[PDB]
Amino acid sequence: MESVYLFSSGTLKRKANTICLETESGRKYIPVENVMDIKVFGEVDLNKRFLEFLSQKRIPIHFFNREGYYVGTFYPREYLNSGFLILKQAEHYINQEKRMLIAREIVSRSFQNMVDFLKKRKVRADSLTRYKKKAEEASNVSELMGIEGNAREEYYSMIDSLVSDERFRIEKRTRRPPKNFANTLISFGNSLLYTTVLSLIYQTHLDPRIGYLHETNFRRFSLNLDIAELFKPAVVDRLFLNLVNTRQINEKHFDEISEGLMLNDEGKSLFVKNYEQALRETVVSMRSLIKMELHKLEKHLIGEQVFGSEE
Amino acid sequence: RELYFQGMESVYLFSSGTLKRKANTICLETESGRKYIPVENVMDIKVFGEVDLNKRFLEFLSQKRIPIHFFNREGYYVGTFYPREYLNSGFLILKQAEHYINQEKRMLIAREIVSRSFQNMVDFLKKRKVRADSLTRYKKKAEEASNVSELMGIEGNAREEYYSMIDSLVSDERFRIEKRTRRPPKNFANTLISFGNSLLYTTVLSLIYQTHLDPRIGYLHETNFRRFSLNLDIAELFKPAVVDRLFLNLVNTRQINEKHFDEILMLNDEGKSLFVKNYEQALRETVFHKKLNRYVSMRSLIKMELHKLEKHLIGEQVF
Repeated sequence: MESVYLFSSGTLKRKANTICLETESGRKYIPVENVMDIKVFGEVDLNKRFLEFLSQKRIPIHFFNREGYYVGTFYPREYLNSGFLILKQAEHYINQEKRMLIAREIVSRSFQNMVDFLKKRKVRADSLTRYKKKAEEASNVSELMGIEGNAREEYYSMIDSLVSDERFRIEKRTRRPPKNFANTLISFGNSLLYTTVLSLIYQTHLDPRIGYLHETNFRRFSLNLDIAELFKPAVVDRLFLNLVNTRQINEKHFDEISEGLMLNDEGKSLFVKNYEQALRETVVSMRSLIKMELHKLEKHLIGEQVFGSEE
Repeated sequence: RELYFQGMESVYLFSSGTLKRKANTICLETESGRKYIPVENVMDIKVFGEVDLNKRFLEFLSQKRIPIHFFNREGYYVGTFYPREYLNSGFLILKQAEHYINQEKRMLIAREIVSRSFQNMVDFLKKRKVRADSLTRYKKKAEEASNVSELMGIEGNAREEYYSMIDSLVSDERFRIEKRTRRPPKNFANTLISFGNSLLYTTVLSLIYQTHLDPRIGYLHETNFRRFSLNLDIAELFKPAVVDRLFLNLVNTRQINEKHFDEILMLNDEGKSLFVKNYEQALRETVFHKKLNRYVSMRSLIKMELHKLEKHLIGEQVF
């Protein structure tokens, strides 16, 4: 299935069966047949009937503001409903041991994906081992989240080595507004990935509001944040290195506005193009891989294909 | 001022118009007036009308961490706009799993369903001058059951006995229920009861989506690979007052009769429309509730029962 990006401003409405964007120039027609989700970077007006249409065609829509920051998602009514699996997803959260199992699995796979990302490029990863060891010794999920963060930070280091352009380095991790080039790209890519995983969760019986590594408070989607940790090297990080090495993205692609950096229309479309094609890549697609690990979680929640060992 | 409400607020918008951001507050622009909605105490917005909005308005709600839920004409839930981060939604899914996997807590909730279902059955029969005493044995069995599976069985059997008593109110025997089981016989009455029940199930479901409850976890019914359970549980309470009252009234006044059915056995489109309109009329019909000492619509009664479960789940006013 395909992911639709709208950078142009206009009005969203269903035409017959299709989505139409009416701009101040002309009409853009996008067919819904193959569409899994929509990402809106432009300024758009829409009505509820348009949302009802998206809901019936099972297409979520993600909204980004002009600075390129993710504001939120319209999540359609779930068409995949399973009492048992939802029950299992929740009892696996409220059970402290079961929750720890899943969370540790998430972290463990994140670390290995980081480590082979680095080894694939013939970079010595030899650190992160202390973070891996600190991860096994942890007694609770919260400490695990902090360890995962410090490991990612250290791994972002060992990345920058292999970026020539100095000033195009991560330095240290910046939010909320990215304070330089690298983080702007990394934050944007991560965002695209969060929404991607989110759209994919919608294609399963899982509820995106219950995560494991990231605590479930009901202030946000969690599960998509958890799963995204696995795929950050393969999608975002390879994209970042590939993009900055070929100099396809340059200083012309950032705007000094906003007390920090934004990614412009400019690099947004370029980023989106490369990012997307990164999702079609195959041994099965990257996007199918994300769905597969979601499936693997579901198999786990109901007792098939356990993580770790039977105790 | 008389009453006071403690917590944040759910804004229900039934009016059509345009949703817009002006001040640090938002407004609905219809023709004629502007309806101003202060956001300060609002945790979420539920839109039943036909509304226009843009991304700038969504950016505002996102900044205020206020999600907005969308519902269609009939009030069925289409979807929600969730901000990146939003105010605590009070979503009860974890509390629900917790009272399901604990057999004592599950029993307590299921026993509540059965208890009320039985009393509603008895009241319906006594209002119509029919003997309800046969049902007493099932009430006692329900009380002595220590397993939920046993409890669903007892409730079903009670229902079937109840249905046999309902048949004494039916003049035309072509329209008698005879026996209704888990696989109902093919005849006029069971075609109606099945149809009415399905409508009720959908009604309870859409109302649950307007709450903090998740419909996929039930209590009296096993939570299994079935799509929705909780709606089935709650519907057990309202089957007499909505479905059964409607069934009797329609077949005895011949509003529904043999001209409304086809063998390929199903209710034809005219028979469906007549039933649906009357059904939708039933949900608006008001009955006396002595506990509040007022009259409420049946839709409110269902709403209230859902809120009762909500309060039970969080420990406030446990059953």
